[PDB]
Amino acid sequence: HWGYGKHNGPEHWHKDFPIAKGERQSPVDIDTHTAKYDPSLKPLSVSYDQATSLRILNNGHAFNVEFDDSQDKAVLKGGPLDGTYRLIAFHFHWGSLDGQGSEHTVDKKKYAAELHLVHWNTKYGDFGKAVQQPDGLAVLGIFLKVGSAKPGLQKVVDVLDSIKTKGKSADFTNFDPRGLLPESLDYWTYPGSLTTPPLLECVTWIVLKEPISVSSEQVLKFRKLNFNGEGEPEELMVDNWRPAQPLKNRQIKASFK
Ligand SMILES: [Hg+2]
Ligand SMILES: [Zn+2]
Repeated sequence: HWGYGKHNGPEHWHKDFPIAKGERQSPVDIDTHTAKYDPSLKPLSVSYDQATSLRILNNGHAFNVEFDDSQDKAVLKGGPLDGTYRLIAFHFHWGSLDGQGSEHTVDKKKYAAELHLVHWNTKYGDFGKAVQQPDGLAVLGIFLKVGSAKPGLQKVVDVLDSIKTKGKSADFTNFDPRGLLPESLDYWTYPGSLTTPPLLECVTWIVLKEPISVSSEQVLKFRKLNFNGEGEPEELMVDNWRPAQPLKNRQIKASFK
């Protein structure tokens, strides 16, 4: 099926998912000089204090840390959002080298990686129905730059060995996602889509201005994961990011000046 290789990469996705050439595709380049400062944008409210992580899984294109979303345990609200959005999972996109890896770019600048915390609008009952609505999802995007180590990320880094190949999973409880947030919650927001097939256009993107730094050693661990399943030729999981898409008729708003 789809992937990030020469023969099944982002350029080929449109054949199986025509929406790839849609009107509100992600990611996009964030031009800081044309972004519109919107003073009506309220601050973000991140309530992750009762978060309950369950397991981590290598799905062939990234690794997913899944959470229990049967109750308002870890929620996002405020900002450009109407209603409460529940955290269901998070994953990253990274590169083969420190100079690439993020999906969104800021004034064309690429970061080493990008964290996506996926949430769904509780008004819709479950994730499956949320993806049928234009305001069904809210994804918090956080940039990662190489520098000092992020203590709160080591727990994830350490378990990667047990889920090296596609299909493997491991129990991953008591992980606190608050350890992955930057100091400031200033952000840019725009209407977009999931960046991997089915590329559904139900996402309200909230990209934080301030990146978090991780050590070279931490990011190196990501690059040791495999795309392939066990007993198959080794294909390192690197460059699992989609290039910027045309903004078309959309305006990116900023919560800061
Ligand atoms: Hg949708
Ligand atoms: Zn993503």
